[PDB]
Amino acid sequence: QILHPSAGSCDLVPVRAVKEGTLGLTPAVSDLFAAINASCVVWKCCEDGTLELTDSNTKYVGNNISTKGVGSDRCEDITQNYKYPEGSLQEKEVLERVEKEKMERESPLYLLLKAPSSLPLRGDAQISVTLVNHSEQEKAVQLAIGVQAVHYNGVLAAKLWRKKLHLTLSANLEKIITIGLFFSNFERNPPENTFLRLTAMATHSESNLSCFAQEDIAICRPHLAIKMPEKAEQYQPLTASVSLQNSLDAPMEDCVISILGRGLIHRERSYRFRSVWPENTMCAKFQFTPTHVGLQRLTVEVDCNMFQNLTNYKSVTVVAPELSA
Amino acid sequence: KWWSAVVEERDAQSWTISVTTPADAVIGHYSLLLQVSGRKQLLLGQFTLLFNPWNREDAVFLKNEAQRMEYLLNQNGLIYLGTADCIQAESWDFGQFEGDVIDLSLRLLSKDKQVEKWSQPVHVARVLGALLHFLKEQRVLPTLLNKRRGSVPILRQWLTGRG
Amino acid sequence: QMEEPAAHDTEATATDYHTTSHPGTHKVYVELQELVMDEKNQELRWMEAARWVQLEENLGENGAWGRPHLSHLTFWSLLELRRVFTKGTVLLDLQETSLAGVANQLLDRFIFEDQIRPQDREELLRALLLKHSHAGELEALGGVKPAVLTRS
Amino acid sequence: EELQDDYEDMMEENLEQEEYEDPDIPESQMEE
Amino acid sequence: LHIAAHYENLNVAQLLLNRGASVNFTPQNGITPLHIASRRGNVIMVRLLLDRGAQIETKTKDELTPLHCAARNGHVRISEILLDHGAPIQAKTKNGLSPIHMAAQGDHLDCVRLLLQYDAEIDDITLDHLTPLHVAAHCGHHRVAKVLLDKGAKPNSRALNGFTPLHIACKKNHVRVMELLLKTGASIDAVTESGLTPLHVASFMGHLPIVKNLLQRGASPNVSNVKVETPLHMAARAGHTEVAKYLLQNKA
Repeated sequence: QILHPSAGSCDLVPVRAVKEGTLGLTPAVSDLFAAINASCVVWKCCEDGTLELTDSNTKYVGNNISTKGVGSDRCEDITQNYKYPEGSLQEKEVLERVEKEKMERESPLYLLLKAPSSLPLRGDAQISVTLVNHSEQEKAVQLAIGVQAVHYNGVLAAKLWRKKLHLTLSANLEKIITIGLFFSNFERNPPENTFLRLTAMATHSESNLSCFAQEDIAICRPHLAIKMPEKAEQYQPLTASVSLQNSLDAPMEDCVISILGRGLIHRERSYRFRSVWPENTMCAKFQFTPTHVGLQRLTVEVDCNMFQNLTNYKSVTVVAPELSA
Repeated sequence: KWWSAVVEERDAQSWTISVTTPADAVIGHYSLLLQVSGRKQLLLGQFTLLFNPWNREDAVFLKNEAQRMEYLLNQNGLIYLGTADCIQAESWDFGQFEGDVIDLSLRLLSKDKQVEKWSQPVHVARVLGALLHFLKEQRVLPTLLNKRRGSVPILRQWLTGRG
Repeated sequence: QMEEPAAHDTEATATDYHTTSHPGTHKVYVELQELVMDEKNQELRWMEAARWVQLEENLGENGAWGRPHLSHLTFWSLLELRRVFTKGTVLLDLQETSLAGVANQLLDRFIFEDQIRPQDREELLRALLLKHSHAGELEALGGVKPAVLTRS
Repeated sequence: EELQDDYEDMMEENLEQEEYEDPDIPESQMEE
Repeated sequence: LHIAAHYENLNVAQLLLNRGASVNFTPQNGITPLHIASRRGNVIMVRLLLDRGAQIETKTKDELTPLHCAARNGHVRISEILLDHGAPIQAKTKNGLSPIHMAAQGDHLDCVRLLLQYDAEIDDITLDHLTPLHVAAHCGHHRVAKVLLDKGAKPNSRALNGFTPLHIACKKNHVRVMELLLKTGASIDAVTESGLTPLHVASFMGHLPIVKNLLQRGASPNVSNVKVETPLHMAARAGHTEVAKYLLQNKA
């Protein structure tokens, strides 16, 4: 059952009710269904003040519905409990039934945006914009590319980068444009916990239709490698190795590393390690004694001037000491 | 099936008593009292009654033991953040078995005055969700500030206001 | 293992581990044990020296407790207690239920706070996990003598 | 009721012996 | 013992096993208690049966190993336990399906990840020469298709009738699988043994958005079948006015 607060009161909604579109079983079925079945319409805002519709890529909603797996640290995908596969017969029937219930109650240019899933922090990425002209005459297109920082809840944070290409497209020809997405070219550093909203807008002649594409790009921080034995004996010292390679363009300053874990460390211990220059590897060794039997987890957090709250975890099974006299 | 007590082992000075509770009992803090005929009521102690995913007749019953462990007993959880194409798993300490978490949860539930419905998991879940959403609205401030140590400090700061 | 980091000594998230439970009130029993050695086997162990039941009773070298009396302290004892408490190591609301776990956590926090060297941890763990004898087995042995733990 | 599981037919339905078999190979030839 | 494994009643199962129950009792259908425990998701029951000596390579009447039962239901922990105890990861049923085919059929993403982690053949074929990518395209599981493609699955694998995963995706109106395949190098102009292009299949099936996407990506409507028929012929023979109109508007 899904706990869905309403601004108030809270409602329990079965997952199958959301999947089958049983709008009417609980008052919160409609909102949960719309959260994973809505369609995005993109409107272009002009300097004249006219809000004009744009040909747009399909921005799918309700993707990769995930939860922690059973008996492991793996990721379990439960999207099939919430939605039928897109374009299937069952999904089409559910959408048609929901639309009918709601109703009763109440061009020659094509853009294909290829972007990486993530951009390394203070790093470089290459994006591709494919423009295909379906007209019999050559076209003068205005390719506008914009990178903006967005919070997790869709709130705009800061404009980062913008580009305005002027291209001539031959008739009945496909053109691929490669653009380097560089952190150093950003007008300002993205705020913490934000995501990159990469947008590509193409305007040609005076057709009034603009091709638009958008993608969400995450920011990838350096990997915090934890090396620890899989099995450990209770009341015996255990050693954990922490490795972090500085792939950034600036040295890591005010470096603090903290270790914590239930059944392994009382509260947390924070440690200071030396500054790590670019293309250098930080190696830290921690010795601690597990005291609780079972599957425990060691959590390591690293803070510096370049990035903060970089956390990684590793699981160790603590076994009881061997029986003796 | 209902409330009952039976002596399983007995001595001259001690009784080993097995006490059962109904599968649809009201949760919360309980006081166990012993009455002797022609004598005043005596308090034997205190205990807290919880929902039982291991009991088949209970409404929160789970078929799998692994599912029971993962969804009730595991205090080390994973909250998945990031984008759809780049999912970043964040280690999270639920800490539902911390000493003060049960007392805080029951004190929050005590705001609801329909104590007869506390035996129903649906009513308890809805009341807790509404109250926790109200606490989130009242306590979460507009924008280390992003350093998190689990759900227990967040609950303590939402209820008491300190932290 | 290239670097052994130094302690940050920061309490930014100290309030996150502060429980909201209200502690109870009890008249408590306090027991004092001193690391001593026996005479029959020359083995170092823990033997109780005095106990507090809101009045102090001491154990002499005959196996029987002395008469109860009020606790009286020397000036140097309180001065040194304050000196070691000011820079002392505290493990509050510790989730341990065994002496071995408490000793391990205490030694880890000692090393973290630079109270002891990492080379002394094994010896201190050996000493803290020794057998804790009492007045009942004092006569079973050859008596108790003052002992000092050595490097070996 | 609450005792249907003590019978052969309901237990056979619950055990779901069809779930342990390979149903078919979906081909769905497009030719009319 | 079969009932105890079905309901994961550990106490009575241990009692029966201590009294002398057969841990590998095989009825006429071939369904062992290990099969039931793997299918039902009973991890602790699976561990108990393996400790008591359950055979892990036993096949049912349809030649389904317990790994197949665990994979078709998405039980990642049971599959990992079986693989650690020596379960054959390339076991095939009577139809040639491997456990990765079962996992892809049920949209079990983490099970597919676990099987690929244990050196499963990413391009294993059934009797119909259907790869797990073919199964994902047929069932519309774009996440399974993405996971398979990211680990080296061939996007242009051929079935018995020459059908690519792109052809099956266009047949079943699965647009996201089509987009993922075309991103990962699937041939938009690939033909079957009868010369059927993805545009041919999309026009014959009447899936207008797939036809629109293919024509926007540069697919030629002038392609012909072995019968020389064009996608316009396929649209006209099935009465799809909108698809035929879009084909006429683009280049026909």
